[PDB]
Amino acid sequence: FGMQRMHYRNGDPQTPFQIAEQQIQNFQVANWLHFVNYNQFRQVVIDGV
Amino acid sequence: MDVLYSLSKTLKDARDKIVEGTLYSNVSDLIQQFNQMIITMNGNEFQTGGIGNLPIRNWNFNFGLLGTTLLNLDANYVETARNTIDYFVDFVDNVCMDEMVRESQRNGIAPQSDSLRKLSAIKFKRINFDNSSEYIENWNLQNRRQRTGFTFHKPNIFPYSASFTLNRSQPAHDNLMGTMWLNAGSEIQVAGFDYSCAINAPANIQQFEHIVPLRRVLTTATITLLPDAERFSFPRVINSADGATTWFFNPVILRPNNVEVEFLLNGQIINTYQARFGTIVARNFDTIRLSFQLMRPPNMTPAVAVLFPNAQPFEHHATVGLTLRIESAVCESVLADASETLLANVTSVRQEYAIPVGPVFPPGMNWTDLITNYSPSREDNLQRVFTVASIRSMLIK
Amino acid sequence: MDVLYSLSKTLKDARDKIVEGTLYSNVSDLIQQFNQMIITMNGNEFQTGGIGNLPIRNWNFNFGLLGTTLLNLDANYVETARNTIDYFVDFVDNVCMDEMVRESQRNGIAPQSDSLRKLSAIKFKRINFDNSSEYIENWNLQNRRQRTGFTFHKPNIFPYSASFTLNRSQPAHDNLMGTMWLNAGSEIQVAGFDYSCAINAPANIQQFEHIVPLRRVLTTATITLLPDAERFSFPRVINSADGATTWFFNPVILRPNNVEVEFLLNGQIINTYQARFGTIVARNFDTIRLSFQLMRPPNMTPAVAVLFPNAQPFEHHATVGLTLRIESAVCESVLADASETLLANVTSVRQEYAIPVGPVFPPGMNWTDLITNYSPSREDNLQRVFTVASIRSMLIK
Amino acid sequence: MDVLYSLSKTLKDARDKIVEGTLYSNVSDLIQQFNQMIITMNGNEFQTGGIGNLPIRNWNFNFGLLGTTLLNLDANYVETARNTIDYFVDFVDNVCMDEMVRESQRNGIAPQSDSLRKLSAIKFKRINFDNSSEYIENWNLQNRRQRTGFTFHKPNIFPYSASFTLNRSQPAHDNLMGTMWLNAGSEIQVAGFDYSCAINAPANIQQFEHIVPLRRVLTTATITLLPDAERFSFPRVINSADGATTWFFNPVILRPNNVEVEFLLNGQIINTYQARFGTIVARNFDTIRLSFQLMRPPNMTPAVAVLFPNAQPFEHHATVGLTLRIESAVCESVLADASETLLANVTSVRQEYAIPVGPVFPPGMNWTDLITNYSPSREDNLQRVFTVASIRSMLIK
Ligand SMILES: [Zn+2]
Repeated sequence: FGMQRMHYRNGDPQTPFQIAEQQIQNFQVANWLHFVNYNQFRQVVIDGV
Repeated sequence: MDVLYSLSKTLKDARDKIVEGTLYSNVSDLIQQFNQMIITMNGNEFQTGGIGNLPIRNWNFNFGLLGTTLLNLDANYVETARNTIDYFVDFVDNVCMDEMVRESQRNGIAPQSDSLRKLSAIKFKRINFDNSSEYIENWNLQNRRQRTGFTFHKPNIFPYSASFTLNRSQPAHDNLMGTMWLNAGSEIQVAGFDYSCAINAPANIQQFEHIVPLRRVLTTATITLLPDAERFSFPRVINSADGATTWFFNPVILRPNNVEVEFLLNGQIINTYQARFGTIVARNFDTIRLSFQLMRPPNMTPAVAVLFPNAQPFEHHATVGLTLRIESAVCESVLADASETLLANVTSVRQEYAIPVGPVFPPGMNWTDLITNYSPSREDNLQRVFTVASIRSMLIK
Repeated sequence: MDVLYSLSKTLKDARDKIVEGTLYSNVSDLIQQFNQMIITMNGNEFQTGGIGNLPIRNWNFNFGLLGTTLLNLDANYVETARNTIDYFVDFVDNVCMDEMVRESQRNGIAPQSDSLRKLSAIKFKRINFDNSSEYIENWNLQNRRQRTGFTFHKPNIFPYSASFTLNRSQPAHDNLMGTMWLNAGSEIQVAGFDYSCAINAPANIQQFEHIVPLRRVLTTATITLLPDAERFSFPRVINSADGATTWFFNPVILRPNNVEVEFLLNGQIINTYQARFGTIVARNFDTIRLSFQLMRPPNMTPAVAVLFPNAQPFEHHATVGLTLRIESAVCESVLADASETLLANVTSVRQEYAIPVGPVFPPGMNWTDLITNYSPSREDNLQRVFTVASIRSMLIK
Repeated sequence: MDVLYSLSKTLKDARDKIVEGTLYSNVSDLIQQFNQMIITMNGNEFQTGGIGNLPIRNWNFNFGLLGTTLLNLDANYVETARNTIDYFVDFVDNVCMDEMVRESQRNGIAPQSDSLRKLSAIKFKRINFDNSSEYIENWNLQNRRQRTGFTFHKPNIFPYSASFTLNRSQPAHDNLMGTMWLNAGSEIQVAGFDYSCAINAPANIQQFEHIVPLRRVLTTATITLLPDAERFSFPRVINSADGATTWFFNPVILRPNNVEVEFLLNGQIINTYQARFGTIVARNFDTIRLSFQLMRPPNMTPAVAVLFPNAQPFEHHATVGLTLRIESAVCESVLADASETLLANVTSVRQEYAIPVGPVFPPGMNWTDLITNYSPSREDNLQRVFTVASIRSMLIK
């Protein structure tokens, strides 16, 4: 999208995916970026464990 | 109580903020609170109702968390959110109707229903959210004993008291003297009458006085003070003090000479107003003293001089009135007024489910009998039930 | 409609939150929504106006995004934000004036202007934001057919109807009997009069009755019920029923014996009040039935006994009144009241641009003729135009 | 002024949002603003009070930043937050009481206290936060000279003016003609009377007229227009114009024939209403012209024909009234009304500390004398002091 190189400071509380989710105008690319941003496990208890 | 307001505030915001197509950053801080709420409320069972015709309902919470992975909220997320929100809204509706219906003489500020006594633990303390409404702010400030203020538009501080007083009377009831008044809602209409029009009073001046004690101390009150009380200005027949006979009252209206309106706090004159009408202000008071007087007009045209003879038959009776209407006032205790509907919600819940008369509140929730004897235990019960009514009025429209 | 409220909510917040010197974390979630709004609205053209004297304006959106790189917002960012906000505020002002001016008999709840029909697509659905105001909440709840409630302070539920009824009359008009009333705004003032003062009625008691049907079902209403209706308590001359002759009315006021105020819903007595004045509550009703009666006083002083002879010439006519004032009420349909200014905004837009009378609304937006015949199509049009008026009242002061 | 609202908005939110057990993401954007506030306010000293009995207090700010990282806010964080918030709330309370008490004839819109003149620097500009209340929004819009609107419920636009006018009079005072009126709060009650009941007027019609000029231009006003002014409908004795003698007024009430209510802006008829009562609307006006007329009834029953002879002794005087009550209106300038308590707060602060009468405001803050001569310098002072009163009413209940 012809954007800046994004000088990204080491120690930013947000990962580069987590600000590419808000800098980018497209839906599709940014929708997949937001799946990756807050992708995590479900903490489940099946069969005691 | 704090967690009940927190449940209702999150459910209100999650009906408002979680909509179809909205951006995730608009709701990114609400979904975390709603997930904390789901995590806290799972595994717990509740039981609401059981008094009057309010039915016993059992509540079991087994819900999955909401997703945190969308960029724009699609309709799947909105529909599963609407399901979880509708179940929690039904739960908090029945908890609020279970709490407004109960009362206690011993300590009314404590929760009385089983569900709100169960929610008052520290296990449920992580539900807690912002406390931004006026009633929950004054709840949290009076839970630490600080000064509060409820802002009322036309507060119902006066009990209904329509009566009179005869300073001069006889069984003929043809030469009377004294005051009449109507105290209703936020309005005092007073009228002192003399049948002789001060024809034998010293200096042709008859002094009237009307002292209204309040039940709670009002603060920063805007008050419309007008002369010429309109209700006591037309002819009427009135029963006597013992209710035996009736007497006739045919008023002609003089203007009130030498109006002195004093606003007493603990017997000390805080504000005073001498012959000033229109809008007045009273900064701190719990007693209103109206001191107006009737002066016989020394110059009268022949149309006026036939009204007031020196002899006994007075077919036209001199009458002097005032009107005092509290438009808005800040009171530390809870009241009812013309703006909120909280008393209406409390009475609607207590009358819909056919609730027996308990130890504290008057039968039928008579506000006149509730503000006539406004005890501090009844004050605590009224504040608690009004706070729960405000919570339910946030959720249930 | 949802996206129009969303545009106005973001423009209101971006006038409020985006100020000079404020921290970026205070506005970090608003700038993303405003950038989503700019990204959605670019490339689209709109056309507002074209009815009456409302001018046709063409709208083209070509704006750059706002910066997301400041720590404290400096005045450059505030000035470019104020430019973009002023253009969008002018756009939404003209869209709201284009929508409040139009109406349809067929389906009034649908958008009528071309701009709001264009905004009702899913391309514009990502504009959407929180729906927190009362009118957009009730819009979204009635778009899914759930229960709503608008809280009104003194609602204009009664059409203006000042008239009377003669239960006993003759062309001499010297021995009359019947009721008179004033239904205006939220206030009913009724007064039954008898010229004979029940001198030939059975048990010296004349029964009066006054039934007021409502147009929409009010819920949880606080009502000030006072005796002694003040307007019908002074002498007046009144035209007859056919308007031919006039008759004289010289009232003296008795108190209302045996007041029974009933609140009917579908003919069933929901609430009843027997000889209780002051503030009352009516939880659910659409008909108000006032049943007061005039009783001749059995004991009268000589000042009273000369008023009511047994013979024909009655120079003093017995009159008994009540006053019923709905202070606040929750109604499912839209109304007008003394608190909001939405009807005033609708009439100001329709009168400023010289708009022809359409098929639904009365000529000149007569609220008396609008609440006299309050059809459901007119209800849908009124709710839609009041919602758009609330949106414009958020943006335009 | 902007930073004072910002201090109060953060302290209000930090009493609301920072509670025990709440999630950190709910308060993650507020703690950064509160830390920016602490960082800005450290090292600075202030001095409040020094006029009247308002005591001189010195303020020194040396606080540690809220940087501890929590997931759920525990009670340690809540207690240290409550300490810092209570000190800042006491500071902003005394700054607001120092600003509402002062005034200037030269430029009243500027800050007058030393503390608010010190807060008006760009060092304190990073305190700034959202400006969402109505008074600070209209402050920021009038600081850039754009259109504003304050929405009032029953505005006190009319000064108290109870008087009359005798178009036909003589020292006998037995054949009088003219108007009487009461302008009070938001209510005009006018009544034109003729003693002859137009028995010698041309076509038995007497034209009355009553023109009320306003001080500020009201916009989009809902107005209840009723006939039959209730206050001027009972018999009374009234002093003359020079106050020498008194004259008697025994009214019987005809209905108002040919009511024409016109709403004038700069002499141009904006809205007009011909014989329409109930709720009316007036979109833009600063003069209200009521033109009603008394018509003698051509057909009268024998009970009416004895009231109005052709000769001189008129014991029953024809009287025709109207009532006009502005329920709600949008005004560009500040006013007082029955909804807010800001004038009550200003008068309470000025009367509590025994403040001398300055150059601008009337002695004792007489609102009748303030709206009688409502100069633009007094308008600027009143708007500034009402804005500071709104800020203190956010913090102090
Ligand atoms: Zn009101």
